[PDB]
Amino acid sequence: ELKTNGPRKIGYWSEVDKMVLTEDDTSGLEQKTVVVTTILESPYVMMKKNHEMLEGNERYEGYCVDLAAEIAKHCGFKYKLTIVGDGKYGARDADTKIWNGMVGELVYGKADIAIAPLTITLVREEVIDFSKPFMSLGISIMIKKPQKSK
Amino acid sequence: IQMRPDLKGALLSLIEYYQWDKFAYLYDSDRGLSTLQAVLDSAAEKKWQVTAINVGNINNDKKDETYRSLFQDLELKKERRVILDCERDKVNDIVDQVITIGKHVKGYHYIIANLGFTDGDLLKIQFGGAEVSGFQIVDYDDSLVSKFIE
Amino acid sequence: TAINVGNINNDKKDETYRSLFQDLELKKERRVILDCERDKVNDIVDQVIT
Amino acid sequence: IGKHVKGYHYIIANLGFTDGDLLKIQFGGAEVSGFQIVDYDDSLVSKFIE
Amino acid sequence: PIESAEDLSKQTEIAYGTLDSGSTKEFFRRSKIAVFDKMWTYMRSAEPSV
Amino acid sequence: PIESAEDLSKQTEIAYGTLDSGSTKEFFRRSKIAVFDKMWTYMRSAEPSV
Amino acid sequence: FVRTTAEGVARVRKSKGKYAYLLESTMNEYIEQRKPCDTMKVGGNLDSKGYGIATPKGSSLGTPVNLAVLKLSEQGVLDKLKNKWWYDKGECGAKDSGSK
Repeated sequence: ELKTNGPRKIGYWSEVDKMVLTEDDTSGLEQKTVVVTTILESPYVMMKKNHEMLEGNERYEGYCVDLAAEIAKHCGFKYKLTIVGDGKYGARDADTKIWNGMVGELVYGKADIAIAPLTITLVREEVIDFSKPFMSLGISIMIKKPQKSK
Repeated sequence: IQMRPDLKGALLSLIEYYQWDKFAYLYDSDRGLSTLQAVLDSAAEKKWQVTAINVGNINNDKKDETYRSLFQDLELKKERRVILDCERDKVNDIVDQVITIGKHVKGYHYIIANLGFTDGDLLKIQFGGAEVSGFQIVDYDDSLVSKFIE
Repeated sequence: TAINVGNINNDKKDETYRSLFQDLELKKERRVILDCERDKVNDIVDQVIT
Repeated sequence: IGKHVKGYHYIIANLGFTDGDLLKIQFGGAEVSGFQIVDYDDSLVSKFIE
Repeated sequence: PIESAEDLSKQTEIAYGTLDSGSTKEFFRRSKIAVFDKMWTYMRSAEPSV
Repeated sequence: PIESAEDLSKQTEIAYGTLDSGSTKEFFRRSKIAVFDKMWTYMRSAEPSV
Repeated sequence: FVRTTAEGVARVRKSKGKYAYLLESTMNEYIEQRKPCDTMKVGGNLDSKGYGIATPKGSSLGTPVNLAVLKLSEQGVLDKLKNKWWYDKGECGAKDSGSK
């Protein structure tokens, strides 16, 4: 092939072996597949009903899964859906003071980003950068109807 | 005793590696068409839309008028993949007019279908951006040829 | 869809011709031009009927 | 490098547009402009060029 | 229900569905009408399979 | 008595509108939601001016 | 107090309407849209909190992702996605609370 430096052997052809490539890059120009971490918590991230037959990023579905593509669409990176496996989000220890959960995998260089229902708190803002709130919420009440009649 | 190895077997393999479906095949009837018959016989077996053009019988006082009119017909289907099955001297003639009209930027991809890829001048399209492939039988990397070139 | 049907042997003629029309069936081709001599045409015509 | 196809546009800022070679980028597709002080269409210059 | 398409989409008791593959299902898919898009979002997430 | 935002658009006895220029009116404009697009199509052609 | 969140929801369902549970609105709104449709969010929220997207400090993805979230909120994508996974995918449909 003809590259910038000039002619560059890529492979050799033979009648017995056909084309045998002997590559030059490996690479090359990989950049990186952005590692994304999240928690298996409904409805944000749920394993699909046929998660075994499927594989890759489609094995999960939920709100954050749809949010994963919409974020990568306006940015242009390739995400790799990974589960923290802990699986709750940190929250650090008292005397150990080691970050755990999704926030920990960001500081310690394991993951590159984390998208999930992560509560924006002050203790988390000091170690990582938080985006603007994509979903406002708060403490609320939950009861039955009931009635039954009554 | 034919010293020239069979190139048609090697060209059919290179078209498979690049996964080409429709491409332009320029040929000259003077050198022949044994390789043209090979890509046409396999055009049905492997589903190829070959746009074969005979560039052989052309006058030398109409080179600028016929070559520029040639790539006008290669624009009806938006041809971006071209195989040059010509002599070394005729490739440089095609190469020069490709640069004049500007069909060598990022997008096009040419294949010089001869055993002399490094024989002709090709630094001309080295920085255009279009990928250029070819074949070499005189491997200047071998030590035996290096003692010969010196 | 040009095919050099000339370079064919007469012993594998039944296997090659049936292999030729299986390639012509990929495009569902219903329009064929036989540019052979009157000898090879009758050899193609007979295999078309088979 | 191929920066002369349909999309680019250059301006040669000197009084000698036709004095240099222009036929090379003439068929690339990009628009090229310039300035000329020696008007070859004047009869005074035509008598000088002859 | 009153004979009408919207009265069928307002209530979810008497369920409704189409063929799994055909011109009927593809109609509600790319339908950019408010009444029909409401029907598509239901059948798309209606469990069990309608 | 104090129903919801969706049922506010289902009846035209009690009219509704927003400010003539602001972030509130632009919300219903490009709102691709079926419930809010129905509210925008009403106020856009509501006479007199709501 | 309950051990996990799953026990808190299960405790309200067996109290015949004599026990309540306090949790975030997002998780509360989701349980309301899942069978057997026996939970309900009553009253507004008690505090003003939000979920966010976390990136390491000084990361290249930091600023662009933050600007990307505001673009989805104004284009109605965030509200659409929430409506698609809380109410569209919900089993107790938003039209189930209206007309029986």
